[PDB]
Amino acid sequence: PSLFDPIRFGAFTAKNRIWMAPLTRGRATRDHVPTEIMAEYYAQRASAGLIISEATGISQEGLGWPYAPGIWSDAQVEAWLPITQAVHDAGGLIFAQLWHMGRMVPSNVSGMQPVAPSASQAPGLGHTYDGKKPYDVARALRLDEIPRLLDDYEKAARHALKAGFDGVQIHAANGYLIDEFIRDSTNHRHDEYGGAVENRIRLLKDVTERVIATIGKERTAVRLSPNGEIQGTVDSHPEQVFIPAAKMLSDLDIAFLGMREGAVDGTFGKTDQPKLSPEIRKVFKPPLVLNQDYTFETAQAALDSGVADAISFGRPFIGNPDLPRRFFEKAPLTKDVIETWYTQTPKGYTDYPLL
Ligand SMILES: Cc1cc2nc3c(=O)[nH]c(=O)nc-3n(C[C@H](O)[C@H](O)[C@H](O)COP(=O)(O)O)c2cc1C
Ligand SMILES: NC(=O)c1cccnc1
Ligand SMILES: [K+]
Ligand code: NA
Repeated sequence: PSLFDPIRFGAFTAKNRIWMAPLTRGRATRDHVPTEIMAEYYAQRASAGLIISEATGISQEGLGWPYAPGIWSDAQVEAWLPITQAVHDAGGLIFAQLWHMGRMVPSNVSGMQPVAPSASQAPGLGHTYDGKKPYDVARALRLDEIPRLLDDYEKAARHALKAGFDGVQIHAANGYLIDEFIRDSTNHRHDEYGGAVENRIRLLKDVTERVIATIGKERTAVRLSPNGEIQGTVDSHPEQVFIPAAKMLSDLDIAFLGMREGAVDGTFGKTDQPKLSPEIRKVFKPPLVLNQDYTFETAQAALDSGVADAISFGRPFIGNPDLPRRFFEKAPLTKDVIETWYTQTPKGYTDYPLL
């Protein structure tokens, strides 16, 4: 397959195999309501086969990123309409990334204590509405709270359809809530959601089954990050836990699995925990979309091997609205301005020229 060849996935055909990775940009409101400028931003990049949205909070409890959007309220759904409309006018497809940040939710943002599989304090400093602050002490989510959490995911997934998204991708990477349950450095639970591999993927499983029951498998995607430590989340033997995860996901027949894979020389994830896509390819039958550090040449190499069906691009899409065109034209890629990744205005957001 050619990077430029269409791909069938779920209920859809993407126009190409050059996809937009989920990118948190912070151009929504303090109260996590999307804004008009986000529509232009996404429209510019509609040549992406699929745009995966920036991470979108499923509830205030799960949303701790300042000026990131949520999707739990009616006013949020309404504000998303112009964004999805724009994408579909430009002929493109967009999935919503559904986001529970777990232990990484700053109380300055959510207003409450963050929840996690297990009690702990995330290392580091979180972005807030008054500067960086260190993270709070999370509480271990009670077994009797999992029914609620699932309803939070259900509401969010239906709200995504109302907002005009083609479907959802469940954020289960990068050290946020689901990924904390999966990995043995963060999951120290004694009940049916911790200890054994099947217990550790149990939240992933039930949240996936609840989304599938709400909006159909053909609109339901998952993100994982099985290799390399991130935000104090790592597993001691990731092959033991992520391969069974990938097989459980494949049996549900989700629309695609996206994964960000760290590398020894990785620039958004550095690690010698090796990449598990080769082993995950063998158990995961639906489309497998690989990410992190791909060039045009390495992305097509991955397609040529069959290990990837598509590749998402992150920072390249930030400064290169029309990446696919720049690829085939052999046009230099504009470099993204790191300082403006997460500021609040149009500068370094919608002001990168197209070709
Ligand atoms: C500014 C920025 C924002 C990001 N936001 C998200 C996000 O909302 N959800 C997510 O899963 N990953 C996010 N990521 C990780 C990226 O999707 C991607 O995995 C990373 O950019 C590596 O891919 P690349 O080398 O193609 O850029 C983000 C990365 C960057 C640099
Ligand atoms: N999921 C992620 O890794 C991420 C990174 C930065 C901002 N938002 C989300
Ligand atoms: K941080
Ligand atoms: Na639309």
